[PDB]
Amino acid sequence: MEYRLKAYYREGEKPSALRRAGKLPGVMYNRHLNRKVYVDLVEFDKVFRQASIHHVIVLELPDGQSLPTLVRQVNLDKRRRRPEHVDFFVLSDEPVEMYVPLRFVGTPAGVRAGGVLQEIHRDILVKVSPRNIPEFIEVDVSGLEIGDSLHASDLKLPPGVELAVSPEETIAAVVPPEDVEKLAEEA
Amino acid sequence: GSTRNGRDSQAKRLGVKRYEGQVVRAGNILVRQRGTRFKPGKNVGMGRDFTLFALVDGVVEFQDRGRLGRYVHVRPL
Amino acid sequence: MLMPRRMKYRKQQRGRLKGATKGGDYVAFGDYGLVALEPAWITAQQIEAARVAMVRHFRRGGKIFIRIFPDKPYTKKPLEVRMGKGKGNVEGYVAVVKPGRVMFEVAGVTEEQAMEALRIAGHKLPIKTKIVRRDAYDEAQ
Amino acid sequence: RLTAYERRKFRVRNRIKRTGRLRLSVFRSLKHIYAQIIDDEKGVTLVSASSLALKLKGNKTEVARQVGRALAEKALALGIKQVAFDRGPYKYHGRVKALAEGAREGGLEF
Amino acid sequence: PRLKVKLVKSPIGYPKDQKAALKALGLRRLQQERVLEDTPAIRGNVEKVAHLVRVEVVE
RNA sequence: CUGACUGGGGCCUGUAGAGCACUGAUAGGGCUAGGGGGCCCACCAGCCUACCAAACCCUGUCAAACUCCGAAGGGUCCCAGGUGGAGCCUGGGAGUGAGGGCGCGAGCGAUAACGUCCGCGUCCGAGCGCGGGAACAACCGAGACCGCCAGCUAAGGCCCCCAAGUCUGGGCUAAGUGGUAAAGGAUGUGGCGCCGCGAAGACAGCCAGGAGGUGGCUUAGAAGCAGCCAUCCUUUAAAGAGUGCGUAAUAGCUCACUGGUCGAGUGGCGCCGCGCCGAAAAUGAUCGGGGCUUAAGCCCAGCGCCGAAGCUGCGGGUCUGGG
RNA sequence: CGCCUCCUAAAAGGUAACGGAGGCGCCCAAAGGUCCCCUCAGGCGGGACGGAAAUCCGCCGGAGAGCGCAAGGGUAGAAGG
RNA sequence: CGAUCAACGGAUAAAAGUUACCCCGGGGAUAACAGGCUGAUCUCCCCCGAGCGUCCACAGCGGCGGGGAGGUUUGGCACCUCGAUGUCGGCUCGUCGCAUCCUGGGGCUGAAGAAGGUCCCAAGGGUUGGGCUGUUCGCCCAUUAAAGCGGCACGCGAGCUG
RNA sequence: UCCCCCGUGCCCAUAGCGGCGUGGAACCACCCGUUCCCAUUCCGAACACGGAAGUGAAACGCGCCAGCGCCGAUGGUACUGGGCGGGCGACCGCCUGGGAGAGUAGGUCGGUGCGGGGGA
Repeated sequence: MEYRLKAYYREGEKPSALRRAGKLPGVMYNRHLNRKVYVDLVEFDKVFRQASIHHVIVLELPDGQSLPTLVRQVNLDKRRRRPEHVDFFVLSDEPVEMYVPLRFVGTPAGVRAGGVLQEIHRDILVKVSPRNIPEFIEVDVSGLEIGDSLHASDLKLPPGVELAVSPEETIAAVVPPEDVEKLAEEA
Repeated sequence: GSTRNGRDSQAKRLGVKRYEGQVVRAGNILVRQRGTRFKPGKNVGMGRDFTLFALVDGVVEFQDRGRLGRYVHVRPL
Repeated sequence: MLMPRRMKYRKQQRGRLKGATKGGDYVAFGDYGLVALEPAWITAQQIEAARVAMVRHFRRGGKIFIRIFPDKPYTKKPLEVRMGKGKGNVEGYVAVVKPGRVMFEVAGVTEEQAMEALRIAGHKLPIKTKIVRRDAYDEAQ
Repeated sequence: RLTAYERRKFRVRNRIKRTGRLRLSVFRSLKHIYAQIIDDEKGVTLVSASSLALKLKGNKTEVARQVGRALAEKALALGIKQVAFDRGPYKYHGRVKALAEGAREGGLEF
Repeated sequence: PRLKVKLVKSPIGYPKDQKAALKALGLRRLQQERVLEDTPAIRGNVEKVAHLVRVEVVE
């Protein structure tokens, strides 16, 4: 949903300061524009968990601009698993690519039997309209068993959607569970 | 405990000997190489062992031609 | 246990361990993980001990995800031999793990089960670790 | 991707570019023969002869002789005497050899 | 511009290239000052041993 | 004038890093050869396999002897700066050719060694001359020509030993931590941020009740406290056929739950600072000692002061170069 | 114990260890020169014996083939046949 | 042109061992002892708790792994000492640490009592005699409250033995 | 002085791959024959000569398309020269300068010189 976050133009400030100053250095750009910026760390985190890449995020620039944007990418402190720079894609018109969540309706019959269910790609890749972004994509993951798998070709789509991956790309599989019963062999 | 390893041949001292923008007389070794990491070009000869050297006098001119490999040139004075 | 089925070079040099985890640093497959916190090696015995510990604590279902592998041949010489006269033998295969390395991804499990399981596995391992969750930070990576 | 035609072409022309003397490129169409002098250092065609321009006829070998002498004349008017002949992808024979004779006897050095 | 440059820390134990950079500026003892024209070469030597020396742009 | 070094410019490189385009290694999937199983089976094929398992594709990783890439740098050369116990050449004389420590980058080693072996650098060696570090060759400062009962600083200090502040402001610690060690644990403490409920009243202290058939799979005859196949609602605060004591039997307790009495925080998380345990070796102990707790500790901010053979001041000597 | 290749080896070269890997102590009268001609491996489909893999055909291929022998470098616009 | 002059810059054209019968010059440039640094090995201690323990992870236990301490073993290095630091064992004499064998105190218990197990605090005192063996060590004998483990140059030869 | 074609070259994929349409005036090519020149480890496939029946099918040329490919920012970071510290150690921070690779946006279905022939 619409997730607003104040955006400030970092001019010449050192990124270590802003990251030190609770500010997340980022940069917002498109084929038209490009601007060094920064945000609040805690703000971008709070929204961003709500506002995962799957969703528009309106940056409230200081001038009054309210940018429909998309987190194209985010840098992370590997040594801390902490965001360290944000890639703000200015979601203008002329429909663009992104990742949409997956609404896996139902539970696999095999998973109910005791198997384990793994979501291969918990998000999907689609070049869709800037203002026609379906927040979810449901799937029938109930008619499965241990060893059954789904692919990109079986997902049905809302209007104006373009699956941007291999149609044969498997995304959900039911593998045999993890059991101590097969450990006495290993004990 | 014994060892199979422990031997190594002598250092051959390969590499480029004169650089671009460097005056050279004819007959000077330009590149002491194996194979042709640099190919001979304008006023540049190459002996049997791929050794590039100045054909004429002048200045060294390295020039990479992309897919066409790295060439050397001896631009006369 | 885990060990390369073959390799171009039997022995290998020790090598520095400084720096951050290059690859495998976001929850990719499972729901929870156990990221490293200090650089260190992890032998196949330790990886295996943590694995069997996790599967036992689960004891049913769930899926374990070992995003590391012990390829580097660990080496020690025969006991009470003077230095030199060759390199020691391959005691076993370790796996280098820098900080940020997401060692373990468990999925198909309730939160508490994966949490405690990853905790026990953490105790089995020789490094301070951190249980974590798949996130948009993970989803964005 | 190449052909034995193409690979032959770059073959002979690399060989002749190697020397440094002016090159005598000789295209040979089915109905015409084109020949020119070229300075690889400059990529500039010095002298241009072409069976098409002379409007010749008869045996193609005949026209190769004629255009050979014509290019010999146009070049010798420019003082260019030593020049490397480029048979290109062609075999040095028939029409092309007729042209080469048209230049050697035409007063050209090669 | 010119450069009052006061050698304000011993170069002993530092790399010989640094010391030679000090000689390039002619500095020989502690507390030795030299006003020198700010040339990019001389400024280069100053930058090399800036940690060993104090600098003030005088003129 | 060419030196070291420096700036400009030119180019050379495959390292760190990164990456998987090569070689390998590789986790899990899709796919699926092919081999394995079951039938169908020999009349030869066909299904199923949650078997292994090519090749390939997806996601995710590794590599000193992998590289689609690729630095920082370093090398060289031209130009410029650079007059120096600089440089070059020619000769005479050498000693040295057991090195070591420290830092960094590596190998070996056990990612042990005051270890070994290399590269770059430094110091000692030869500077065990000087200040600090208590003591200590290489750790910090700094290159000892000499004298002076002069001054300014370096590191390091300014509670006494011992010179300089019981100096100033802001905090934290209560362990003498400081002034020894790890994982692990911990209502330690201080500061944070995060969420719950907070007067259609909290935690909390209490107070009062808190279930029925009774059976299911009925079976070590306990419907409920027992190995579990279960979990209809019912009784007008509604309290679950229970968490646990008696129950191969009832009990009775108590909890969740019903509200009230009190009436304001309370409840749970994550982060950080400093602390605790973890923490046992052998002649007498100790932070160098004394002692030290809004410190005389730790962190932050200052100012001032001490502080060397450093520097400056005076005088003197001596060597090179110039007059 | 001598020489070659690669890493070690820190993007110049050189660089140690009873460090990590392999080689050489030849061979070719053509495996040399030169001119001319051609371009591989591999994969798929078709093809009597005959196959996984003989020879043939078509199709896709920059080189992953080959280049006397270790490795590496080089290389088809040939050093390959 | 005659080289495994391959110890491959090739000491002769031409050459192997042994010495506890030894000797000389040197070396702590280098070994055995000890000491020293490391703690691989070792002793001990904690972490996880799989599983056991009618059941019950933790009375007792503690798979697989992890983290430590000590510096008594075997080791590594070779740092002092090779113009000398005498090396196992026994005896005499001790002194010290506690990681306590008994004696003291206590906790928990799968502690009915008694007897125990385990852990905690505790070093004041004690920790026997003998057979075998050079032995330390160990086994055994009879006991004991027990029959501790270690450091002190594996203490101690200008104290003894050999 | 502009368009087209044919030869060359340079830049070395933004230049390629793939698909799409398109060219016959001319050029080129395909193509027609093989007596000649020449040739096939067989073959006029190739090369070579004579030639012009037909065709742009192919090829080649040009224009479209980003599916692949390739190029690829900006920021940020790894890393690092240098100066500092911290850490028992593995190793880690900070100041100054440098600064990736990956990825992201985005871009590319080429540009360029020379000489000929044709046309305007």
